[PDB]
Formats: sequence, C-alpha cells, structure tokens
Amino acid sequence: NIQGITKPAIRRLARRGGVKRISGLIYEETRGVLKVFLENVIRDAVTYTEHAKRKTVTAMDVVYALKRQGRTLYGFGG
Amino acid sequence: KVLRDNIQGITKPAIRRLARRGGVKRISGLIYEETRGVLKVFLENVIRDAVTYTEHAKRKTVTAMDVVYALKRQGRTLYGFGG
Amino acid sequence: HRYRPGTVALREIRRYQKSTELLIRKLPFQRLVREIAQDFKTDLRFQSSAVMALQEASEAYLVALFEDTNLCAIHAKRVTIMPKDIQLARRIRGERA
Amino acid sequence: PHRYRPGTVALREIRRYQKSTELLIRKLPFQRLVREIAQDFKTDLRFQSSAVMALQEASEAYLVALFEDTNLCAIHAKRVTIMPKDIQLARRIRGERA
Amino acid sequence: KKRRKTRKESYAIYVYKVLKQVHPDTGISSKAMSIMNSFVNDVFERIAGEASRLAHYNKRSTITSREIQTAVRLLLPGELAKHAVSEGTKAVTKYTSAK
Amino acid sequence: TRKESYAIYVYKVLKQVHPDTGISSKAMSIMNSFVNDVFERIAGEASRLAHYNKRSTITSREIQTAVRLLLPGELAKHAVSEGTKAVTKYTSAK
Amino acid sequence: TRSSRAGLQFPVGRVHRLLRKGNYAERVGAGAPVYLAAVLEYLTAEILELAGNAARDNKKTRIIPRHLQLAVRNDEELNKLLGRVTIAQGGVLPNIQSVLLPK
Amino acid sequence: AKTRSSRAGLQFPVGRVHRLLRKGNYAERVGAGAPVYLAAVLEYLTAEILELAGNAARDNKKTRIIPRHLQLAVRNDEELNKLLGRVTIAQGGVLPNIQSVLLPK
DNA sequence: ATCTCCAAATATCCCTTGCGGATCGTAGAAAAAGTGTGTCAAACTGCGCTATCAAAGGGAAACTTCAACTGAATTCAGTTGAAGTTTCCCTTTGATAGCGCAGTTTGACACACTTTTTCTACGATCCGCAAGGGATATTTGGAGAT
DNA sequence: ATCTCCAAATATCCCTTGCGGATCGTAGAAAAAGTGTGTCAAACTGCGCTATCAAAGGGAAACTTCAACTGAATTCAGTTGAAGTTTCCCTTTGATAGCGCAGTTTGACACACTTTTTCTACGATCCGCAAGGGATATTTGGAGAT
Ligand SMILES: [Mn+2]
Ligand SMILES: [Mn+2]
Ligand SMILES: [Mn+2]
Ligand SMILES: [Mn+2]
Ligand SMILES: [Mn+2]
Ligand SMILES: [Mn+2]
Ligand SMILES: [Mn+2]
Ligand SMILES: [Mn+2]
Ligand SMILES: [Mn+2]
Ligand SMILES: [Mn+2]
Ligand SMILES: [Mn+2]
Ligand SMILES: [Mn+2]
Ligand SMILES: [Mn+2]
Repeated sequence: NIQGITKPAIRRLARRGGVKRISGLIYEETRGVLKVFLENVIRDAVTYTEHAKRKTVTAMDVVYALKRQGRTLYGFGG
Repeated sequence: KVLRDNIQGITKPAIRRLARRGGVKRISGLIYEETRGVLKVFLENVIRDAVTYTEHAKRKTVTAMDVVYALKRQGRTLYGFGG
Repeated sequence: HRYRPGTVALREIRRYQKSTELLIRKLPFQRLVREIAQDFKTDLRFQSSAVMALQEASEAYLVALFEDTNLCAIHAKRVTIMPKDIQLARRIRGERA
Repeated sequence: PHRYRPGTVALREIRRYQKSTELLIRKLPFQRLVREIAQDFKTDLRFQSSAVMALQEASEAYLVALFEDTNLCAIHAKRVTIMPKDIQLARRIRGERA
Repeated sequence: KKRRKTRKESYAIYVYKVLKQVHPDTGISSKAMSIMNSFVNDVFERIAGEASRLAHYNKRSTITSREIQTAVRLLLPGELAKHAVSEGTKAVTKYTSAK
Repeated sequence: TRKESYAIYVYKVLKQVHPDTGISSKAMSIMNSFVNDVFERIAGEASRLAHYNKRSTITSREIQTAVRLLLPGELAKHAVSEGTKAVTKYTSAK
Repeated sequence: TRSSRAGLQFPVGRVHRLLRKGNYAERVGAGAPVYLAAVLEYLTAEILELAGNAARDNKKTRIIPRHLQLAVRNDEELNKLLGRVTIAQGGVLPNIQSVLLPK
Repeated sequence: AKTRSSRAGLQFPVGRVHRLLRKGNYAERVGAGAPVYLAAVLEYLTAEILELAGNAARDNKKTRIIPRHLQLAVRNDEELNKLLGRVTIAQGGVLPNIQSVLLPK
C-alpha cells in the first residue's frame, strides 16, 4: 500500500516544493515520513470517532485531529 | 534618564558562554551581532505581550505572571514563576 | 534534440507551483489511509471528505517539508536533496528528538 | 610557557557549562535591556524582580536551544564553526520570522 | 415535514455582503466560501479564547469589549491589530449611540 | 491572603516514592507549574470534546479520551488505568 | 438588529449567542459581541480585498481557494496570522531558489 | 471515610479538582467521576516525575531534589520529554552532550 | 552572437455546471419587564520596588601570537535526469444494497443549587541538623613538551 | 617512549540556611444533607451516503538507454578565531530610606440574566444562465546547436 505513493508522485510533490535534483534514496524516506504523519493524525482522528460512539471517521474528526497537531486546515468544516 | 544601546550589555563573552552550553566549539566573529539582533526580536515579542497583560490589568508593574502568560502565548511555557 | 539535465526539472517546478491539484493518485492514497486506520480500529468507514482532508493535509505537509529539505541541501552547497537533509529539517522543526 | 592547543579549552568550556545551570548573561545589563524595550511600548512601567528573572530564564533557554540547532546546521555543512547563515537557516526552518 | 433535515449555519451571507462592499463585480466559489467560513470561526475562537483567559487571570466573571480588545492586540500582528482596534472601538461608539 | 498550591500532595507522593529525599522550594514551584499545566491541557481538551458532541457536561469519559490524546503512549496507558481504577473504587463507596 | 445600530454586516446577535454557548465566561457584556463582530468583519474585508485583486490579476471574476492562498502568503501580516493554517486547494507561491537557476 | 480522595484511594485532592473544573468554564456541568479520574491522572504523573527526578538526585550524590534533577529526569525520558517538549524548566540547564566531529583527533 | 526548434502562453469557440439570485418557511433575535449581584469608585496601607551610595574585585575589553579552519581549486566516478518503450492500474460511469447517522420523544436520574456541620490546608513561627557552599590547601589526570 | 605542569577534582574546616517535622490557632473551603430540574440514554425510525460492484480505455507508472553534470575526495594557504596576558570598568553585594501602588475593603447600582410574546433573518431548496472548462489553433518566449 505504502508503495502506492509512487516515485513519480513524490517527485511531483518535491517539484511543488522547489526541488530540482533528488537523491535516489529520497523516495523511501518520504514514505517513512508520510507513514508517521498519517499514523499520528489518524490516531487522533479515530480517537475522536470512538469518543463520539460512531463507526464513521468524519471530516470534522480529521479537522479536529489536524488542529491538535497544530495543523489547522481550512476548507472542510473549520 | 534616557535608556539607549543596552543590547551591548549582552557581551561577546556572555554569548560565547551560551554557545558553550549549547555545545558550540568554534564561533565566527560575526555571530555576536546576529545573536543580539535575534535576542532583541525575541525580547520585543515577549515583552510586547507581557506589557499588554499589564495594561489590561490597569497595573503599572509588570508581574511574573504577565511574563509567564506572555511566554505561554508564544508556545514557550515556563516553569518556576507561578501559574 | 535533448534538453540538458535540469532544464525539464526547472520547467516542472514552474508547472506545479502554478497549480493546486493534488499530486498523489486518489485511490492508492485512500488504500493507505484505511490500512493505517485498520491498525488503530477495526470495522471503520470514512466520509469521502475525511479522506480528502487527509490528502490535502498530507501533501501540504510534504510540500512544505520539501521546501525546508531543499534549503538544507543548498546550505551544504548542494542542489540534490538527500535523506540527511530531510532528517535535519525534521529535527530542527522539532518533529524528531 | 604552557599553551593549550586551539579547541581544547573550548571543549572544556562546553563540559563546564553543560554541567551547570546558572544564568550566563550578566544580571544588571540584562535588566537595563528589558527596561529599555518595555519603555518603547509604554512609559512608567515598573518590574517585579522575578518578572525580569523569568525573562532571563526564558531568554537564555531560547538562545541555548537556538545554538544547538545552529551547530547542527554548521555540522550539516561540514563546518565546526557557527556562522550567521547557520542561525538564519535554523530560524527559517523553526518558522521564526523578523 | 415532521422529520426536519437538520440545519447548518455559517457566515456565507455576511461574507458575501462584505465581498460586495469591496469588490462589487467580483464573486466567490463555494469551496472558497468554505475557507472564509473556517477563517471566521477560527479567528472567533482564538479571540474569545484569550478573552476568557484574561477574565480568569483577572478574577472577573464577564467578557467585556475590554477583553476583546486586548485579546485582539495579543492575537494580531502590527497593522491588522491597530486597524482591528479602530473598527471595534468605533462600532461600540456607534452602537451605544443608537437607542 | 491564602496561596493555594499542590505542595502537600507532592510531598506525600514524594514520600511514597523516595522516602528519604527532599525537594527544594524552586523544585516544588516547578512541580506546581507542571500540575497546573497538565490540568489545563486535560480540562481544555475535555472541554472541546463535550462541545464537539453537543454535551453540557464534562465526565470521566472526556477526561479519558483527553488523556489518550495528550499523553504519549505508555504514560497514557498507565494514567488511564490509574484513572479508571480510582473511579471504580470511588463508586464502590459513599 | 444590533448590527444596524453598529453599522456592521456581521450578525451581532449570533456572535452574542455564540459567546454565551462557548463557555468563555459566566457573563458576556453588551459591547463585546459588537467589538468582536466588527473585528471579524474587518478581517474578512481585508482578505476579500486582496483575494479579489488576485482574482483580477489572474483574470477571473470569482475568488477561488488559490486566490485566497495568494492573497494570504503575499501579505506579510496575514501570512503571519495564518502561519499554522493550510488553505485547501491553495498550492504554493511560485518560488525558485537562485542557485537552482542556470547562469 | 469522609473525604472523596480517601474514597477514591488518592493523595491528590478530589474536592479541589472538582472546584477548579467548575470555576474554569470548561462546561456547564461537571460529572461526579471527572475530578476523581483527573486527580488520579495528576497524582500518577507527579509520581512518575518524582520517581525519575529522585533517581537523578541519587546519581549526583544528592539527597534533595532541585530543578536540575527534574530537567535531567524529563529530558532523559522519551515520554516526559515529549510531553514537556514545549516547556522550559527554570534553572535546569541542559543535558551533557557534544557532537562527535568536535571531539579531538 | 545568430539561426532552428519545442513547449507554454495566448486566442478562439462550443459545451458544462455551479454561481448566485429567488421562493418559502421557521428558529432564533429583538422587544419588554422584573431581579440581583459583579463591577466599580473611593477610601487606606504597607510590600516591595526604585533609588543611592559605597567598597571589592570578577569579568570585560583590548591586545599579541599563531594553529588550524574555511573554502578555493582541481579532478572524476558514478548517480541522476531526459527521452524512449513497455506493462499496469487509476479513473470514470451507472446504479443497487443497506449500514449507521441523525431526527424525535421521554422520564429516571444525576448534578446544580443553598444551607449548616465538619475539618482540611494555609500562614506564622522554632528546631535539629544534614546538606551544602564558600575560603583555603592538596592531590590528581592528562594535555602538551622534551 | 618520559617528564613537566595546569586546572579540575578531592579534602579539611567552619557555618549558614533552607528544609522536613513540629505544634498552632483559624479562615475558608469541602462534605453532608435536602431539594429542585434539565440533561441525555434509550428505543424506535428514516434515509443520506458509504461501500461496492463490473467493465473498458487512456494515461500513468515502470522499465530501459545513455551520458552530463554533480557530489565527493584531495590539496593547500590566507584567513581568522582561540588562547593567554594586562588593564581597570562597572557589576555585584549589602543596607537604607521613601514612597508609588498593588491589593484589600465596602456600599450603591448598573447591567446582565432570566422569562415570555412578537417579529423577521436566514436556512432550505430551486435551476437559468454565464464564468469557467476543455478542446484546437496560432503566437510567443526561450533553450540548444552551429
Ligand atoms: Mn526608548
Ligand atoms: Mn473596492
Ligand atoms: Mn450557491
Ligand atoms: Mn579575572
Ligand atoms: Mn441499521
Ligand atoms: Mn600524573
Ligand atoms: Mn535558618
Ligand atoms: Mn520550612
Ligand atoms: Mn562520487
Ligand atoms: Mn469565458
Ligand atoms: Mn481555459
Ligand atoms: Mn508572428
Ligand atoms: Mn527569441
């Protein structure tokens, strides 16, 4: 699944970031870093879901989780 | 009496000492003025907020609490002075 | 006809910095989200916006991280980003011990 | 007459200051600086002495941590010498501005 | 009827009004409106949040326009803070006029 | 005037854990800051959870999920179990 | 409405209600929702002003998320105020580091 | 057993915690168990820090806990370090630590 | 520095769909009124903050010498990027299946409130003394020198 | 390889203090006990929306070919910051006196809140039509070659 985050996709993100040349090892690192980022946010999102006695992870759940990590997101129910 | 240029009381020896505590072995001669610059901004930001807390309370004395509150706001919670 | 190494990559930067479309393919990302959620709680559904939220958050996060990574690379008189660059960025961010 | 090689006293200064916890900036000079800055925001302020001492604790801690990050930036670039551009890199990635 | 399909509530109309006030010939996509609604909510919380603490800090039971003002001074950078304080003071001056 | 503080409880818990060990005044001031700080973080998050879920009341449930959100893994496991165990015991009496 | 008495587009009643339901304090003074509504209005005025122009500059009559991102990040103070916020579908400011460009 | 702490089996003060929750505008109503649960968590976290600072005092041939001991305790512990990641312990100094490249060769 | 060559920018035209205005109905805001308590103004006060002086000496500033660090210059193996060919799977489109979210109604009960009874925790004060912390002397580990 | 020597560490004395353990007398807060009341758990219900299914092409990802140019290694010297010395500034320390002002107190009350009836702003829902999307063409801005 983690390999669905593909080399060309990572390059694309790197390009938005202003990145011209990428070491071959960057792709494995990014995947690692992205796993930890999703784990943390989803850990919190799911805690909210569970607390609400729901089986469905909402946008709000995510937004709240993102707010707790100091990563406030606009566009989904802020 | 007029207060001026007190950033200079933050001496080279004193900056060298902080850099040691921070594990720094060798220091470029340009570091001292950069550090003053940075310390000044750091203190302007915190002091601005502490003073606002003071004014809100209609007080003329800045308390430890105004500072402790100012620091918490900047995400720099301090332990040892109340709160 | 051959463009020199770097000329296309430069062009790509211009292209992506001008758009706001997501850059990870939707389904593979969705699969990853559910896999990770599965490891925290079993038998869970997602609002479609929830997944969307996560993708927006995740890419913005990575893009910004790439900006910081690129700076560390350049700090080391380099032009190529390496894991040591990401690692330094993440540490100075205070994301890592 | 005896002479330590360059870097020896520096290393021993690091051990010394890493073991201790006393404020490293002189006390009255720091207090004058705080008062000067306060004054530019409002006149006729007085300070609790613990209020100043808190600011000093905060400031020395900030600066000490910033030198740790600065060093990591210096080492990242194969140097052992901290330079303005190291601090600037550190502050940029930290998201500190101005 | 009988079973009512809930009821959401946002600032979309007041934003739309202010958009007219400053850009008469300009419109707004729904996604961008969602963003503005978030922004208004976010700021609202940050402000009332400080004001709440100011009241606690000062052993007081009421959030007044005095806490809103200093909350704004703590929350907003230089120029925004100064303008926000003008607009706020002025509205209170005007609102207390009208009886 | 009275200045409330967690000093006496911190002494007690200190005697339980390291019975021949003292604490300096400043060290206590820090402990006091720590207790007020963690309190603030927990009550804070708990407050939000109730609001998010249209509730008028903070219950040990909000405290619990607040704890899970704020404490790193293991510290959250033990706090949670110390918490549940105290409420369990507390209901067992009256 | 209290908004009219205050010359504001933003709802002074709603802001007032919302300040009573948020448990900010035991009581809310009368001036406070006015002042808040005002500040909220001024800030949203401010964004729309700059977002609008970015729509114009991009030859558009409708503000989209990207114009909000441009408005915000090209403005020093708004950029500061939204330092820890991400605008969905906003992308980034076009920025390429000098040393990456060819001579 | 009279006091609510005694009932809950706690050193930390349930009644004080109940009051601080009520007078802090966290919500209109505070449930019976909330300050029990909360006093327990607070007691537990202080036991963990005191324990770990306690040891730090002993490693430095010391009998009385000072802020340096708390600081050593917190930053040598992955979890407390994370929990107090944005916190500054006054008069704590830092961990002894020198990057390799700076060591003599 | 000038002439061929892509790819992005611009121009034009026809389709597509969500802006944005309009209709309709209600929940929520405003109006009016009776009640009380947090807030405010004004009086009084002593903690501790500013201010000073004055003697002692620790630490800053300014200087010389030079070890060694930074970085400039040079080389090159090989890792990337660019372009081509190949293999694979994401996305789109039309639903039908039914989970579980969210609306509605309700009454037992848990928590608010307020009063009287009980006792915890704070502020003031004294004590044994191990724990430090400073002033003075010595021994010790190892960096640098012969 | 062996000696010299410097500063951090170890040791001795004296002594100040801030700590834990008292005992104290006592405001203020918790507990206890009675009662009023609204929140939310439960149970039953509708249907929004999440999951899923099946198929088919078009474009993305993967893999392959090549060599340009970048990072990594090496070398060296001018630069520069560290170490140590000397002079003496100005911080620290300690006691002093004066008073500005923080914090406690007390009555009068404005102003918020609570409850009830009246009025209307703003949410839900609806879809015509133009701003924007998407496709194809023509202009333009630059890179790579000679
Ligand atoms: Mn000035
Ligand atoms: Mn205009
Ligand atoms: Mn619309
Ligand atoms: Mn000296
Ligand atoms: Mn069902
Ligand atoms: Mn020896
Ligand atoms: Mn004593
Ligand atoms: Mn004592
Ligand atoms: Mn190589
Ligand atoms: Mn058009
Ligand atoms: Mn178009
Ligand atoms: Mn032409
Ligand atoms: Mn041209």
